Amino acid sequence: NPPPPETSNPNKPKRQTNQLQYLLRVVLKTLWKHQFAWPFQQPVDAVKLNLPDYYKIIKTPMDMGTIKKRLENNYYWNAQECIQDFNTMFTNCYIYNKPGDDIVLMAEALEKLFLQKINELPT
Ligand SMILES: Cc1ccc(-n2c(C)nnc2-c2ccc3c(c2)N(C2CC2)[C@H](C)C(=O)N3C)cc1
Repeated sequence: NPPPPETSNPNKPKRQTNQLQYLLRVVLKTLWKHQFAWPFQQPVDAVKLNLPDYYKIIKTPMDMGTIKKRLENNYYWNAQECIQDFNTMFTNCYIYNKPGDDIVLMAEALEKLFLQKINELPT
């Protein structure tokens, strides 16, 4: 297991926009409670999974636990950076696995909900 993505960076400019507040309070916390959220609530544990291949394939890992900590630390400058982290998490899953795999069906259900929730954001 490599070190998880950084969730604090002080040479980084921080913002709390209305959109970022919404991404934490509404978007992430709704996804967090989805029945299929749990594989995505923390980094892939390759050691537990006995998947020495995973981090040899996925070079920019991302998960909702990391995103949640970033949002709580005001890590992001704008909502687009946070949405990009969500999109990296989903894309990683689609890259490493194959269409129709169980974990892909879970990611697809979360992404459907994610896209529903971010279709309209605060002003
Ligand atoms: C369907 C399913 C769902 C979760 C697990 N699992 C258990 C247990 N403990 N940790 C997990 C778990 C958590 C996240 C992922 C995966 C398994 N898969 C595996 C499965 C390919 C790959 C590595 C992937 O891209 N992601 C996002 C194992 C199977």
